[PDB]
Amino acid sequence: LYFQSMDLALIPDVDIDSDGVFKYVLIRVHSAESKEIVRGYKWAEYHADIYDKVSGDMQKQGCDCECLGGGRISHQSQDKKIHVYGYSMAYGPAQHAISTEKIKAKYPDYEVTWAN
Repeated sequence: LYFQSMDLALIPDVDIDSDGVFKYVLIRVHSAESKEIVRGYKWAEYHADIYDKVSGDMQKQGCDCECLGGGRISHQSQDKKIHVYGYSMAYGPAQHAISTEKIKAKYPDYEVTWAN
């Protein structure tokens, strides 16, 4: 038979928390046909905690993941500013320019900035 792969269109490009500073990762999801997604959550003690949660979820849907890097996101809803910066020891620094491309697409009325 043939196996129907997850439509990546239905995987949110961005899922981040609000009003505060938190770890994030940039993940490549394979159908597996691939795209980069931003995931960042206040509950995560480590970047690896985010990647483990996300890649587990993806694996449930038959997708495979690669972590491309991480850092931090500062989300200020009051000021409609999102800043993406920093690094991950486990995964290296993400190319925050990619992350911000995603973020800006979802929060187009925000000032979306990066460093590096």
